[PDB]
Amino acid sequence: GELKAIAQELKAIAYELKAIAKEDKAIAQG
Amino acid sequence: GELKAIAQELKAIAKELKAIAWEHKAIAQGA
Amino acid sequence: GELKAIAQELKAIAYELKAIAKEDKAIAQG
Amino acid sequence: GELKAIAQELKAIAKELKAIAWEHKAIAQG
Amino acid sequence: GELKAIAQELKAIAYELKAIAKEDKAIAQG
Amino acid sequence: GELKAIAQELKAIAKELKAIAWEHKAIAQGA
Repeated sequence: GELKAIAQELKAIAYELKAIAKEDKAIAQG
Repeated sequence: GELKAIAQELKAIAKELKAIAWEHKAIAQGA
Repeated sequence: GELKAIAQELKAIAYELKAIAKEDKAIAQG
Repeated sequence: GELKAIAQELKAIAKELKAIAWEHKAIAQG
Repeated sequence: GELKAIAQELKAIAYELKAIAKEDKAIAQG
Repeated sequence: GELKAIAQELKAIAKELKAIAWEHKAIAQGA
């Protein structure tokens, strides 16, 4: 279904943000 | 319900942005 | 309702982006 | 209507992102 | 259509993120 | 339909965010 496809894209977005939070903590450490 | 799944992923997104906001404050304030 | 729950999460998201903009402005003006 | 409310929150999100991009352009340049 | 309006706001969001990606690449590329 | 168009735009947003993550990794590690 299209609603599930929307939820799946939001999941993907959540994980790109996890990567960004990871890197930014690295930057705030260095 | 997939509408509830969508709300849940948006909640997750909010949480990550809050983490990012925290690190940006660190950078701003000298950490 | 579930539609309102989605709107509320998008409000939370706007709120956090507002925080990030604030911090990035302080960084940029420093 | 809650669909409208969702559109409005997306508007707010795009607004905050435009501010963030502004600040990052400043960092980039100066 | 309110669904159309949602898609349009999402398109605006993608646009601003594109801008932020360009600026952050510049910040990194030097 | 518009539900598909919405999933479309979300996909594009995830793409942009992936790019951002990579740039930030460069910054984090110098490049």
